[PDB]
Amino acid sequence: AVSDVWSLSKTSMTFQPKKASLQPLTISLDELFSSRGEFISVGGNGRMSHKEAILLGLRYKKLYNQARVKYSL
Amino acid sequence: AVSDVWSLSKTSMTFQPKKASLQPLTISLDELFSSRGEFISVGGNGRMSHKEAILLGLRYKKLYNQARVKYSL
Amino acid sequence: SVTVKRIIDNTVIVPKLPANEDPVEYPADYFRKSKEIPLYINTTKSLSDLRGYVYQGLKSGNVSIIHVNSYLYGALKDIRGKLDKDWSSFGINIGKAGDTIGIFDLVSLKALDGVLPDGVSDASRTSADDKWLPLYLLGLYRVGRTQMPEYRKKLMDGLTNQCKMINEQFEPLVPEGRDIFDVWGNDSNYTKIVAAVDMFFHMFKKHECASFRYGTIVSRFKDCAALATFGHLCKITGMSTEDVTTWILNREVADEMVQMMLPGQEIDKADSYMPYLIDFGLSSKSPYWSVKNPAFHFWGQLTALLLRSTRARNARQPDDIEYTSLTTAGLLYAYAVGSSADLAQQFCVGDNKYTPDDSTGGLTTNAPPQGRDVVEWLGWFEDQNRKPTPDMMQYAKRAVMSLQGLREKTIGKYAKSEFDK
Repeated sequence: AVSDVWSLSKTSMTFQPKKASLQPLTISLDELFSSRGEFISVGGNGRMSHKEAILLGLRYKKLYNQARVKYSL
Repeated sequence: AVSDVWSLSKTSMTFQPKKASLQPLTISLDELFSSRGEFISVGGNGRMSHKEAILLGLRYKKLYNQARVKYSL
Repeated sequence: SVTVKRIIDNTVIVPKLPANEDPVEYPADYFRKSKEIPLYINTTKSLSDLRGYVYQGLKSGNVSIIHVNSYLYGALKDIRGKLDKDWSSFGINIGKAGDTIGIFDLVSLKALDGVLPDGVSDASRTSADDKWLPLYLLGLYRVGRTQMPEYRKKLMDGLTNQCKMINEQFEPLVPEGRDIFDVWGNDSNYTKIVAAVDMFFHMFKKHECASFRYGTIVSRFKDCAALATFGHLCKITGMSTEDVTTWILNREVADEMVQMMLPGQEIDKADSYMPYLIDFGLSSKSPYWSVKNPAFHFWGQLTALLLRSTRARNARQPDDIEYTSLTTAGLLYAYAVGSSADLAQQFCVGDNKYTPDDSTGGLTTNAPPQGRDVVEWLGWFEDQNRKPTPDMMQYAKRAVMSLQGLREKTIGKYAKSEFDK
């Protein structure tokens, strides 16, 4: 898919929980973004890394800082 | 993409922050323009530099002077 | 100067307005032509004989002015306080450590009238002085400045503090009850008495005669409401004196703050003459009056109002100031304070939150600045064609729309008329 980083939409990252008895957060690029207009307005392009686009990807439900202290992010 | 400046709509710029602890502002051309109706209305011409098209392109998000003193823009 | 000409026939016009001098008078200037505070109290013509003069003069109206001064003098001049630390103000030192000092240490002079035409005296008077009777006279300066329905609210407790000693006694009447106290504020010696008393017990608070400050405390900073406005604005915003001043966006307010903060006035000094600069006759024109700081009064008070002030509602709306510009500046400052709360963890048990790197991202920057930095907000305002946004308008509308029972020519009446329509 276009752009270069959009081809990573199907594959997901798994984030380790910071708390002992808690289920790891498994997130992908397709879950965090709509189609194309949402991606090409926030700062997401194609030159970015997979992590850089995931860390920017926390915007759709507004959940960066909440997942920052709950997980090993 | 038309015109001559719409070719650089995928690559992004990085601006160095002025404050000691701050994330650098990453900006691309298509992040500040819809298609062509927004680009022609503001003042976007075919003949433009990549910096001048970004700087003068800061209107869609309404942040030219705010990014001028927070970053080395 | 600027030259103005008429276009139609190329003639010169010189726009002229009537001179308006009338400059403010600082407390430090008094001590460059004088080294003492003159208190013209007539020599105490029989101590116990004065207690009958005013006892009836206050009972049935029309009391002697000079007789009140001497009665308070011949009773309070025996109160002595042990000077713990050294004392100095504006040049003249009134003592040092270990020394004993009295209330009337300001320099006492003797009047030349003696006794004003026989005021109705009274025979039946026991030891009521020093107990409750002199305390009642000092507290009549407080009631002599309030004409609103609050004079029967402060004189309420005035006939409760005098009952603490021996008896419950009431002197002034109902109709012409207030028509005899407003005279006292014009007598400069009386204002010098109540101020010196209040200043004395401000040093010696642990003394049992401190209770006298019930009717003398309203003097402290009487003519300094501009400094009160500054203090109030700092408390309501939660920001420091320096940070608040960097939010001044109008030239006239800037002028007034520079005027207010002139160095060497003992503004922040502990135990000084400054708070009582009119009562001690150190000034006839207070640099700390609201009336001399109308722009700062309006701007400071409107901002406070928009930040949910209980006091600013009924504050006077000044005349002859640029309302429209001060409103925009006030709206922007309040909107900035209101949008960005303090909000940070203060205590923790095991874990705590931080975010000193994570500011935005992100490009979701279609939003106002993060903190309360005036520079970021001026840049953001510049992005809005220097025009208040629907959001700010709404914010201010919410702030005023509930207000009720607003009086003519107040900041409350102004704000509502402006934002709620």
